[PDB]
Amino acid sequence: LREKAKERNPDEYYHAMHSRKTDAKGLLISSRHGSLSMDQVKLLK
Amino acid sequence: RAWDLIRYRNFRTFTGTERIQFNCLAVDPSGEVVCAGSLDNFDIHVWSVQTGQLLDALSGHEGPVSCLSFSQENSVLASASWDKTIRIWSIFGRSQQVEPIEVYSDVLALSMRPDGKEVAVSTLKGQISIFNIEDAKQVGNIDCRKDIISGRFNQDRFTAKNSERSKFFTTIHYSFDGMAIVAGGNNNSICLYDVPNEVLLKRFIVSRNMALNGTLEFLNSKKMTEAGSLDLIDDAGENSDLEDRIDNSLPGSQRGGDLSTRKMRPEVRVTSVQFSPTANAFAAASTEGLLIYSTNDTILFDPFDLDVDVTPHSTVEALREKQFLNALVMAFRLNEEYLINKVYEAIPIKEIPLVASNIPAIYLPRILKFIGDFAIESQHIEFNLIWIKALLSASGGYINEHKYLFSTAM
Amino acid sequence: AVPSVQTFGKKKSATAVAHVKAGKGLIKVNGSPITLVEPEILRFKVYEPLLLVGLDKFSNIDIRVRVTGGGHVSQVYAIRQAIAKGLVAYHQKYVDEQSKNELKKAFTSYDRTLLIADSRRPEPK
Amino acid sequence: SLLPPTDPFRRKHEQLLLDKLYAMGVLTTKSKISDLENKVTVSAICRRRLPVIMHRLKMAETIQDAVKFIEQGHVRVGPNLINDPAYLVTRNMEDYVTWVDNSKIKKTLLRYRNQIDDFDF
Amino acid sequence: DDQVIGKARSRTLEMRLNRLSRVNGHQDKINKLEKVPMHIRRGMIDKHVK
Amino acid sequence: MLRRQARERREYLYRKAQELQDSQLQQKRQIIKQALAQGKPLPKELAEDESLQKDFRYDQSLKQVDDEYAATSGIMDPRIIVTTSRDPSTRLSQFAKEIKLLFPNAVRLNRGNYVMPNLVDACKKSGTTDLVVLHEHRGVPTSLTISHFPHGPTAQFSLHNVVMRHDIINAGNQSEVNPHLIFDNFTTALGKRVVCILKHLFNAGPKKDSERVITFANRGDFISVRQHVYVRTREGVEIAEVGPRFEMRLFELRLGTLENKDADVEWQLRRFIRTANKKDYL
Amino acid sequence: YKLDVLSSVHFVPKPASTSLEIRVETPTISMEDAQPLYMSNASSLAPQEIYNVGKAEKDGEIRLKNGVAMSKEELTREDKNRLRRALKRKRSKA
RNA sequence: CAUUGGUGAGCAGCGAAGGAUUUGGUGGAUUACUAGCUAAUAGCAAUCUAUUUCAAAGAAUUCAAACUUGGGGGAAUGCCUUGUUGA
RNA sequence: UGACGGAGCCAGCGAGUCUAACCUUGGCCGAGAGGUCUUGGUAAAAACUCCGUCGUAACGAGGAAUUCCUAGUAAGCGCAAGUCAUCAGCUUGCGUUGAUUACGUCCCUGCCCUUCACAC
Ligand SMILES: [Mg+2]
Ligand SMILES: [Mg+2]
Ligand SMILES: [Mg+2]
Repeated sequence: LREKAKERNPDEYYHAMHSRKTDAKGLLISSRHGSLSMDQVKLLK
Repeated sequence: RAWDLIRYRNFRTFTGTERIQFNCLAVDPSGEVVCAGSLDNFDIHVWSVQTGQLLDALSGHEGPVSCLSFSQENSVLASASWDKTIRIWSIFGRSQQVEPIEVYSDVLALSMRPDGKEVAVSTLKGQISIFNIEDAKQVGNIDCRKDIISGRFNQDRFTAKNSERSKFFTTIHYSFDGMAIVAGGNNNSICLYDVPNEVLLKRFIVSRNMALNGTLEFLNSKKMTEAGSLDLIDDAGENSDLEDRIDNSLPGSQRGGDLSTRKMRPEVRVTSVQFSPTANAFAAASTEGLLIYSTNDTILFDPFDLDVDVTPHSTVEALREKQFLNALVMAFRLNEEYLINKVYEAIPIKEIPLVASNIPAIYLPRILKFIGDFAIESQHIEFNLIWIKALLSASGGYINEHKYLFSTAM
Repeated sequence: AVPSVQTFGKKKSATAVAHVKAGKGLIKVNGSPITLVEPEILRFKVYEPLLLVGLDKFSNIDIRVRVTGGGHVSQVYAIRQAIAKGLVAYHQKYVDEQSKNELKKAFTSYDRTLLIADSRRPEPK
Repeated sequence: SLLPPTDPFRRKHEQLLLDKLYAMGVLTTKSKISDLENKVTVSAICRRRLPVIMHRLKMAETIQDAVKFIEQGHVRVGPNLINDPAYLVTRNMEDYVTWVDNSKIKKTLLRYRNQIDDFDF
Repeated sequence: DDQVIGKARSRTLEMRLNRLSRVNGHQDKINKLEKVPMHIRRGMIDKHVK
Repeated sequence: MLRRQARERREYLYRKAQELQDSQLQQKRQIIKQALAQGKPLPKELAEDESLQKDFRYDQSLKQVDDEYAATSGIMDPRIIVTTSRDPSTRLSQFAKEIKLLFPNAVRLNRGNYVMPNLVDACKKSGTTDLVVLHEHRGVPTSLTISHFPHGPTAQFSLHNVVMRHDIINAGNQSEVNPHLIFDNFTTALGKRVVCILKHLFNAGPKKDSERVITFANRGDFISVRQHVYVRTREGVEIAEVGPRFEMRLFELRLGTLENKDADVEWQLRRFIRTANKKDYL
Repeated sequence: YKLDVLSSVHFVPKPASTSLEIRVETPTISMEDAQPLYMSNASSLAPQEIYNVGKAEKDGEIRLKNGVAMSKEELTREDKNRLRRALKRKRSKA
């Protein structure tokens, strides 16, 4: 893992970067299950 | 390679031990040390002119060295790289010192003040930043991205406005007075800026030839079709002669080969620019050739310190009354070449020493400029030499105090 | 979307992230007003940008600075660098470039470290 | 090869050709002279084209994607923007392949890691 | 060996290597006739025999 | 730089792995060359390998110092920095100066708060060739590590029986000529590797009448390091110790700079294996 | 040539070598291009090249690079020894 | 407590017979404006072609002609060259 | 250029189911082995900023000589780890605060080197 970190290319681009997000600390955030619109909420309520 | 012009001999040749390609060069004012840089070494090689030995290799840059220049007075060396930094080397002296200065982006060109007190650098951001060498602090900045005119290529799939191909100046040079910078790059513009006030004095369009690829910002939509641009279609097969039909183009070549090799239209670009040491002119090397812009014609009316009393008629009245000094001064205030010439030739030889000693200091640079331009092609060798002798003897000390104001005239 | 810009200031281990947006003149550091920055003796240091360009420019923006790492002094320098860079970047993106040039000129004339990082990288001799 | 094996001329030129081709990147190794026949191929030259080197440097997910980004003016080599997808990059010049400063792709790279500094852009 | 150049060198080296290989290499593997169509090879053999 | 250095290491590492694969091929070509010269039959594997025989025509015209040092061996004089551990004692500072005088092209640098990655990066920028870092225990030098730039190797030693020149009264000043070198009793491949590392710290081409000699004498893996000044007499040679005395024992050798703790180890000392005492590796 | 153009002239320079050139004395004007002008009028060989004061033709004579010539007869003995010693040092360097 | 996360419910403010977003088609520019056709010193433009044919001129032993081929090895039968046999 | 107390607040290294005292007084159970409880003694971020109080035998900052040292350097402060040699009477890392003075000279002391144009 350390070698992978050292050899990382700063200019590597993947289309999935738009969907994936990173925390303030710098770590990847992963959704536990993978928001509700009001019309959906009204039915559920 | 060092060339001796009097006998046209390559009297010496320098080469690195690792056989590096050299892209920039700088020569000491004393002509005793030569430094060169490369785009694949990151070091600055130094040679001794008399011996040809490699004195030393300067290290410290973390990127390729893009340019070099020696200070004409202080004899320091200023180098810039794509390392986003500038380093001032004090190679001469018992102790070697290096002073790095950080810059916001990659440095593409560098110009040294004739005084040797400041250095200007053109960055990849389209900025010209001036630094004080002794204090190593920025003293000015000129924004140039907006001024640069860049054209859309026929092969480009993106607009010229969004194009980031060349919005920077790859070459810059000071005026010898030290108040102007002329800049050029891989673009259709040559921009002339004023340093102390950081404004664009003028912009020059390098070319208006639609044969060159980068001339136009907007391309005619009629050329575009469902296939693509009509220009990109190769019509070589239509040519009648075989030699024209033959295609010797290599697939990926960009530069350094014959035009037949490239397969793409020539691109309008300025490789270098410089000011004339002896005249108010500058020369720009470009694809079509070496364009020379000069102020020789001087049709403009640019008076200095006129009054109502000053008139071309009044000057002639002064000559007829034998008031030579007043006639000459009033001619300069009008700043008319023909009137200056008329008064200049009408002053008798006996009165030259009296007039020369009494010319105001403000007009002294103007007379010296006129004599130099006039004398080079005039037939009055002796008359001009008498004037120069009178002026130098009368105001020799003043010219010494202000060398850079009088540099081009001298 | 609300126009916003992000910038970083750095000094030794101290790193400050400044977020500058359209607003009503709300400057905060680590969730508290800038006036509470410590140590008090160096407080005017972090005031230096605000005073050099004048508080009028900040009346139309909100700045939020989050600082981590380093000590007190390096944190102060990170804050001031981040604030200056954020103001310049915001005026670049969402205001005329003339004001950008004036801001850069003022900051560079006073102290270039406000914009460019002061990095004392070792130099062997 | 048809020159005598101990010829100084033969050894000099063969090493020079091996030296040059390795520098271009066409040849992976300089050890074996037989490589000039067996391992000199069009694929070796094509493998040094800009789109392929972007793919190996992971600047693009596919060679087709790399070609599109070049055609769209996102890629520079050194300080020069290159929109020609046939540019051959030597081993030395592979260090300077990178995105253009104002590229939208660069913003996504820095925005994803929350390391975007708008002063630079 | 140092003087000989050209096709003579290439044909000389191949003959030597074949001679050494014949001792230990299997007859089928060491020598293989180059693939040629029948109508050509039978024509080549016929003319050579003549 | 950083991109250039990284790629150069990968190409260097890739070249090695291919060379190990090519070693069998090289031996096969040697068998063919011997058979052609002697005329003996080829082995069965070589006899049926048509590809190798065809390749042999091109590979017939094919023909030392270690690969890291080969490029600059005898061309560029070394540039050396001698440093210490953080907050060094006075004795270690004195000893670091003595090591600086030992090597003609050494410069002593103060390590106050310098970080190891920063130190190696700074030295690599300036073109430094080797870095020497010294450790101590209560003012007694204990270890000495030599890191060769830009990509190693890093050799670590442990110093015993150190006798500094500061302990000598009225010793005087050293001579700083380029010295002659003596490497005695280095036989194994590791011994040759150590000799190559130590030899390149010195300038190439000492004067024949140079009056300073530095000797590294191997005695049971304990390399005795001595410095002497000699005068050629009419019936022999007379020498005199200049110091310092110390014995250095190698205990690690990695293929990388001293910063990289993850560098692949070329050789290490196995002290707890049951047959440790019996064999001397150097 | 083809490979250099293919690589956009980012090749690695060839190893350096030394070769000899013959320069023939001629007026400097000839070396220039053909136009109604000339830039320099000197000769293509410098005065040193045309004549270098070298070893004496006569054995009894001693001649130096500075142009001073001394016959062995006129030299005093102390000067002969001095010149002989100077000869030894020059030879030793070479 | 913070969202510079989504989806909604509403104000202040702006605010002249409504406002906002997206999109198909055509026209004019994107190089500096001397008119259409033909068998063209003039006809035609509603064409003639029921004078449109004759005369004159016009044919390099260049009688040469792949400057156009991915590399290595051959080429039975082809093709090129050279000689040769019998008419 | 103090001590005591309170308050505010700023790091970077570091993560093996692995991390860790000693000696006694006695209850109970148990064939024993031992198990559990009880009992006394011994050993074992800081700087920084703000506020309040007091108050200025040996030794009181270390002689002669001698050594080292040029920028994130000297010096101060603390926190981690103990990585096959060395180290715990300690060693190595990590961050924090951060200067004065020189950056010239061969005068003294040592070491060293020398005796293809144009112009000299
Ligand atoms: Mg210290
Ligand atoms: Mg400590
Ligand atoms: Mg210590």
